[PDB]
Amino acid sequence: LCLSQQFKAQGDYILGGLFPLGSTEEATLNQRTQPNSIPCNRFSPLGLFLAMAMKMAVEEINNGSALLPGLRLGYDLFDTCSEPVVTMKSSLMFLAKVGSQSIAAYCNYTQYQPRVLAVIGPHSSELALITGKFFSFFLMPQVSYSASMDRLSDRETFPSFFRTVPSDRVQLQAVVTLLQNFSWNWVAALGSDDDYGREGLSIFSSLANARGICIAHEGLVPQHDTSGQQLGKVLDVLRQVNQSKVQVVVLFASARAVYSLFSYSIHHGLSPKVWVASESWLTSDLVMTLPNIARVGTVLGFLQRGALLPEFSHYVETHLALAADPAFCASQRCPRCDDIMLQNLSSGLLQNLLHHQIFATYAAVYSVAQALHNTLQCNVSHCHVSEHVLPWQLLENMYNMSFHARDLTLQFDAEGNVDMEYDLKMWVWQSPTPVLHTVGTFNGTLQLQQSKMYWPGNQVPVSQCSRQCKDGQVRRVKGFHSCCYDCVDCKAGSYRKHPDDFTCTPCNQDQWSPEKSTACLPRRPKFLAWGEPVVLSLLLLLCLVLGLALAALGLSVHHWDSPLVQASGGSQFCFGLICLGLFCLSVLLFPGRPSSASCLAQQPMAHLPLTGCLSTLFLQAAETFVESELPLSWANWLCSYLRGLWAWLVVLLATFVEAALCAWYLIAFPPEVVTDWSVLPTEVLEHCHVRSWVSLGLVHITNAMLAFLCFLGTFLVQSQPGRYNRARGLTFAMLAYFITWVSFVPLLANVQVAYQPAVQMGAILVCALGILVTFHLPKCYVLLWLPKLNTQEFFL
Amino acid sequence: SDFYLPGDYLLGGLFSLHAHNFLQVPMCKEYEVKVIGYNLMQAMRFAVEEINNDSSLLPGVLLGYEIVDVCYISNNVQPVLYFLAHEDNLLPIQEDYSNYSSRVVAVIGPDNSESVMTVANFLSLFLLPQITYSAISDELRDKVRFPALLRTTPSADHHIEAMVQLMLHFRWNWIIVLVSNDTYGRDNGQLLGERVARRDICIAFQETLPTLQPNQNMTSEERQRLVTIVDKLQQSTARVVVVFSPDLTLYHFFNEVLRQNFTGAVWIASESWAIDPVLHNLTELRHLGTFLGITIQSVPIPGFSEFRETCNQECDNCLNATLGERVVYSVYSAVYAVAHALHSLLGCDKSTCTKRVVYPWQLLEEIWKVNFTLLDHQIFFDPQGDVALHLEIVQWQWDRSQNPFQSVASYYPLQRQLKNIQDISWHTINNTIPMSMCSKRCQSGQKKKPVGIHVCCFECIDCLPGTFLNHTEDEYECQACPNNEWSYQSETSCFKRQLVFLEWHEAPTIAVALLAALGFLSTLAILVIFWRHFQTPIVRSAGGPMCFLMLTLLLVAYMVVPVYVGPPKVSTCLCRQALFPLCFTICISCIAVRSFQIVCAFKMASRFPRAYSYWVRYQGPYVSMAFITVLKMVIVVIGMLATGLSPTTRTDPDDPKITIVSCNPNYRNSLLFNTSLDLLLSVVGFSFAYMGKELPTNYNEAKFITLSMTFYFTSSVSLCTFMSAYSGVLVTIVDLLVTVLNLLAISLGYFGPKCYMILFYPERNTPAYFNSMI
Repeated sequence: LCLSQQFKAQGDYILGGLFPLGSTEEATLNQRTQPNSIPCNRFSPLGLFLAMAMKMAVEEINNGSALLPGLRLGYDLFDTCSEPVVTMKSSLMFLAKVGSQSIAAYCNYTQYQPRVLAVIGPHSSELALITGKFFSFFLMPQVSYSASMDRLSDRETFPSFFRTVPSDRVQLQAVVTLLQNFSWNWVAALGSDDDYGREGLSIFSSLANARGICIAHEGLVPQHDTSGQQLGKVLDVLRQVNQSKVQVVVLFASARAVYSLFSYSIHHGLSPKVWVASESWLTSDLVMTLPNIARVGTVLGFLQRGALLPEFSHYVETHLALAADPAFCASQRCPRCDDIMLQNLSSGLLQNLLHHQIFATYAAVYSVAQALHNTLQCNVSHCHVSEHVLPWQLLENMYNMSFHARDLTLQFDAEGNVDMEYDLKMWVWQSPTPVLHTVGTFNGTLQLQQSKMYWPGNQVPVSQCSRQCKDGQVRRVKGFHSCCYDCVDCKAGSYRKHPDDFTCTPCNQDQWSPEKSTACLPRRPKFLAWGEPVVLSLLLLLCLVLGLALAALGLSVHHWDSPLVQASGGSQFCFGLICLGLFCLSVLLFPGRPSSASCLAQQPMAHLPLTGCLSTLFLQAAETFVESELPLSWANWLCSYLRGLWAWLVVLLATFVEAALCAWYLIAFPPEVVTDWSVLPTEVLEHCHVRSWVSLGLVHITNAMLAFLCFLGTFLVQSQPGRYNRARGLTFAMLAYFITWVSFVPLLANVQVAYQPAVQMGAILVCALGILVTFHLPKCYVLLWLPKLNTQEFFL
Repeated sequence: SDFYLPGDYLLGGLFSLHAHNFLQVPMCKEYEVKVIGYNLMQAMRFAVEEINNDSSLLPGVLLGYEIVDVCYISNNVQPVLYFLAHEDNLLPIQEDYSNYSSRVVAVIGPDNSESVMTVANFLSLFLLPQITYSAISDELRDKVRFPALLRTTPSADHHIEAMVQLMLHFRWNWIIVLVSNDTYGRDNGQLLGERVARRDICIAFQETLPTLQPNQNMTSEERQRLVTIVDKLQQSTARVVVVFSPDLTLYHFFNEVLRQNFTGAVWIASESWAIDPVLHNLTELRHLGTFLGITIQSVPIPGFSEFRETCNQECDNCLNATLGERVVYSVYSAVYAVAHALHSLLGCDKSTCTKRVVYPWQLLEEIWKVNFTLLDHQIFFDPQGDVALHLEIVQWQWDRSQNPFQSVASYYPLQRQLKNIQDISWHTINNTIPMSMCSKRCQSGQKKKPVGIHVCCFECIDCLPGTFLNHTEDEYECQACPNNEWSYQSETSCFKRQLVFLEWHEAPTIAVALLAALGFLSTLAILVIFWRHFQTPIVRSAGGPMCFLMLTLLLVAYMVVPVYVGPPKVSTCLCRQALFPLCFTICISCIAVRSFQIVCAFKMASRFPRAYSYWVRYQGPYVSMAFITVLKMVIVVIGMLATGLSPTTRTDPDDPKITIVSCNPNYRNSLLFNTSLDLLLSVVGFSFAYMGKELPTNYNEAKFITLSMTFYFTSSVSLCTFMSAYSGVLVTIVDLLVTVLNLLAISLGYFGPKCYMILFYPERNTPAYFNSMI
């Protein structure tokens, strides 16, 4: 077909054009050492579509009367080959003096006469930079349809560069507004390693920092998938996103880098994330090929709302059909186009989404034509043809204007951009292929249609960060900038001493602190002080039991001449009752502030009087036993021998053994007054510490053995009626003793620590009360209410 | 003017001697003069004149040049068109330039990286060789992208490596980065980011400085911006601060830092401001900290000190404005490189030169090739286009007897490491290296616990008992102790635990064994003395096979001590947990049924003769003994199968060395279960005998049942009391002691009185005495 021949047409004024028509294979891309020409040997449909769009625009402009009446606007095109060398060699021919093959190095622009009025610019940002810097010296206006990078905005270096697409800064302002709307204050930011991604990160980070959005991590993903280094790099990026606990990610990248990242992201199993895409890859004909996409998570991104051109596909097919006729040849820039048939340019390729860039090319041609229309001061159907315009004259008319595309109006702003507007489009996964849903629009502010949003589940996802700690918390900064904190609570036993933004301070030994505390509080000392409401009952019981003891003693002294008392043990009985009264009073060593004296004294001071008392009941049990269970022929001798001085001998011997064991306890296992700062939550414990409770048996074994021997001496005995039964009283007394001190151990082992002394006091009191109630009380009861029995015959 | 000299071959030269309505393009002269441009231009002129004087380098050939005062970004393009022209002003456009001959054969290119890339893209299609002297941008290494370009300087790669190796040498682990908004700052900050994490250093934070300028007044928002940055500096624990910025902008930043009363940092200065006089002269900087700077090493040109003292090729104020050592050698070596490459291209030897027309691409092909020694330094181009020149680190000094900047290290790019570091006079109290690290190092036996994102952030936590720290294996989790070892919490190693069990060396153990032996031999004597009097009424009424087998069982039960004592074995553990209790229990059950028979059986016979008629018919007492025995069998086995046949290990309550080996680890639980039934039998027999207290039918049996069961009951209650308040080693030996004491309770308290009557009251053996009870 004759395509390549259709890339030129004469006119009174001529427009230049650079398009990605051609390309060269990878084998060509070696380092270059000799100044030969590049072998352009491939074809693309995108370049031909854009060239056809320009051809359509100029054809329409020449058909109508609304622009440039009475003049024929011409055009001819070159291919960039996506190659700077070819691009420069091509663009030089725009500037070369018309009708000749050379360019002259005049020192300023006014001396040149270029052969084109304006240049419809290249596709990619790299060539946009390269050619804009070059053209600026000649002040020839250039209108790129695709180059969105923001560095091109600078009027100082690019005074003659214009474009019909928004700059990246507007898109990223939209993205920042989106993050700001959902309060997504904590995000990761990722860009591709090429200049587009690095500049994208530079723009987005500035905007986010300015609006207080905190970037958890910022980094670049590689463009290549060839070696283990790249796999490790993407694994490290995934690690960064995972450890930072991000949920929203901004990915401003070119498509191949995103494909490389996503393919490995699917593999490595990272949880779904919210990805804010970019127009540079949200088109995603490539990305749709992945084996899984639903596990990636939600994808959102702003997409341009340029106008549609229904006529364009019919135009393309019409001209392709015309280019089959050989008659035109009776009347290269790209040789490879001639090999292409209509089946290679199917309508399915035009239905790719490319409408944005096609319409941008159309609008670019209309912008140049309208600028010339203003420059020629046209009346309706009449130009001011008195002059021939040079480009630097058109430039001054280009800035202030407004121009109309097909049913749309535009203006070049103060720095050569256009004020276009956006759709917020999101992917939903229910269909076999992902469906783009419009869910909002941006025109300088975000007009979200929030009710239509198909989140996973039915609620907004979030990642956020705490901007300020509560007063009782310790800070710790995080983020790429130190823009935000995470909070530490002061655990009990620590306090917020300073704004030391890493760790809390432990509490002092003399003090305590609760949760969330700013400062500590001293801990009070604790012990069984006098007047404690439970100890008060013991202090009453002490008086009650001592009162019983003293009442019995007084009654015995009152009736001292009567048989009952001598039969009960006479002076031994009285002495034992006095010893029991003294035993009760040992309670008073325990309460109050502990001391080194009482801590050591308390146990002997308790058990010695009790030993003295119990010896007499043991002797009465011996009397009962010798009176009932031993042969008379030496029972009488023992009975008459043990009574009297030898009873005092037994008393002294028991006291001496008890005292010796008390000394052995005071040397081998002595207790101590211990202060504990840890065993209580808000207090300091003061208590008499015992090394181990099994060591306490030294002062017990004597009394326990005496009690057991008494019980064995009394339990089996029985007596005639009409006589006093000592056995019942002694039996109940020893039984009560054993019940008391069997209860003593498990209670002492299990009461809360601070109350332990109360158990010992209570044990002593209850033991003495039992002995009194069983052995003495019935005797005094009979003495008071029925003295008639008080006789030698009844009691002896 | 001096901007041009003729010759057989010409070099282009672009130097920034200086710095719109956009149609009003300004002339380069309309901006302030910059002295470094004069220095560099005079360096090129000196090099070319010297090469013309050296008859051995270009014999019979004169080098010329055309120099243009490019104003640092603006007014590009015009110089390259001026250079590329074929004749006068004209440049032809064509497909192939392999036969072309431009006005100049090589270009000594601009300084600013933006301008270098701008010029390189235009020269590339001709492959006219360009050499540049100060553009450190790392992107210039892409010779697919910039085939025509070479450099007489190391790139930003080696500067960043100098910084990183400085940090490694002094072990700075935790740094701050500040960058300008320029491409310079952002590029170098990302490159530092790529080098740092790779080697274990961590950046605390990075932030962009505002693009202030020193002459104008500062706006309120810019003021607050600087305040906000300095606040983050003052709050952080890091103190190494790396600054990638042009020099002119930092004056405001350091004025603010001074105003904020900041101090104590180490400032590492990049190439762009490491040697700035203006910043150095800021009077009060010396209080802030230590200033270190990476810069290319100075090489003195011998003759230069004397030599220095239609448009865009003229100047009016250069010298009087003057009235750069570290870059002059780069300019000098670039010119000498072109000269040597030309000498090779002409195939020349002393006085044999043939004066070809030379095409630039061949001169490039030769410029890749030169290798020679210049001024006692050897220069050749790496395939990536860089000449290897040394870098150095300079500390700023405010003593003006010496030079303002003092060298303290040198970096060799070919050996690629920093060498012969000298004394750096720090700001600290005694010149101790100023440390900055995120965290303190672990103490012995402490694990790490990561915090946040960065590797340097971690807590230190002690290992728990049963675990230990092994630096050879890990530090982020503890290693477990072997099953026979333990650890003292925070420790680097384990220690061996010790097993404990009863053995005969111990005083209480041998004492208990001797007590059991006394019981055994007394029981055997009782048995034999009963057998010797099988005919007596005593043995007829309270003897026979029941007592014979009771005594046999009891004396074999006395053999418990060799089974309790000594290292445990499974069969002996089963024996302890079932067999000894089992054979001991039935004897107590016999005492119980005898306590029934003595009194309660008669109560049954009188009150409930039907039940008594059944009881005598179905062998009541023997069946009862068997019944309770099988109940005991169930009770023992259901505990043993729930706790295991083998011996078990338990921890000592407060001694870490000891592990206690014993049967029945759920002691208290089984203790209660086993005694519950035995002590209920004890109580029922005890109460029955108490009811028939004085019954003398069986030779006053009730009294002795009472005594024996009293001993058993009190010993059992004492054991249950003791077990509520103790948990140590003595548990099992006290268990054994109580077992032996119960064996004694039975063997002596029940049988002994009968034997005492047999031995020492023999008249009671007569049937006459027995019949007195009837």
